[PDB]
Amino acid sequence: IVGGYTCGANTVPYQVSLNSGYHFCGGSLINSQWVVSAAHCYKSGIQVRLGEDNINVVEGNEQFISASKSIVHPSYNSNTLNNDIMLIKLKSAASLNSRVASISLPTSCASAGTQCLISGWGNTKSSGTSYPDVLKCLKAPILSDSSCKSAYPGQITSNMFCAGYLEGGKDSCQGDSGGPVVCSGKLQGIVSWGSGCAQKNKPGVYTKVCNYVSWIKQTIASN
Ligand SMILES: COc1cc(C(=O)N2C[C@@H](n3cc(C4CC4)nn3)C[C@H]2C(=O)N[C@H]2CCCC[C@@H]2c2ccccc2)ccc1CN
Ligand SMILES: [Ca+2]
Repeated sequence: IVGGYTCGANTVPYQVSLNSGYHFCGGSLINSQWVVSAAHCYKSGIQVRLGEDNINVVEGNEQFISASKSIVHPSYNSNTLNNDIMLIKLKSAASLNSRVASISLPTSCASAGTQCLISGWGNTKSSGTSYPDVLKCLKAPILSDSSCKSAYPGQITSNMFCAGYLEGGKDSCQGDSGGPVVCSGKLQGIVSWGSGCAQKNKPGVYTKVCNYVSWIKQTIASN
């Protein structure tokens, strides 16, 4: 997260860190046994890390649970990042409390102008690299489909939305992908892609979660 703020320990209780020997992606807990992430976060040997603040120190609220199954969206295209969504089943159910909690799925799609919360352990610099240890947050609005399409000609599908600031300076970044975009307590987006970070007219691009609720519910109900 570039130009964000320190969330505060366990203040984003649904935020998970996907670890394969190191943090490589964010995720969102949607029930005690399932995490929602980006399909580009797919890999073998994922350990889901819940209740994290500092991802480099055991602070006492973590739950480390290996993934038993990963389900990439059947229509994910890694070249266009269309349908950039994946489900991860936990080997054991997470113990839910105030610090480790599921995030509700949307009942409807959030509009442009809706204020959301984006969070993650991604790079905090727009030029250069600095990975934070603690969870970073960014309050950002959803951008109109027209401004999103104008920023990224020929790249925005009906399964994507932009959020952030066209003036730049505040964006998600390397390491935040897979993580949440939560608006009014609903998971509306997954950190997906961009062109650099916090650059003018290049806001972050997010997977449009409301388009996947039926697939998520059906998948959970059968796996
Ligand atoms: C460039 O813009 C952004 C970027 C991000 C952001 O985090 N990204 C962009 C994501 N991505 C993947 C792909 C296609 C090729 C499959 N296109 N974009 C991956 C992630 C990232 O680089 N993660 C590093 C951080 C270090 C360890 C390895 C991780 C990693 C690399 C690859 C796959 C998973 C994890 C998130 C938000 C924005 C918006 N500014
Ligand atoms: Ca920790």
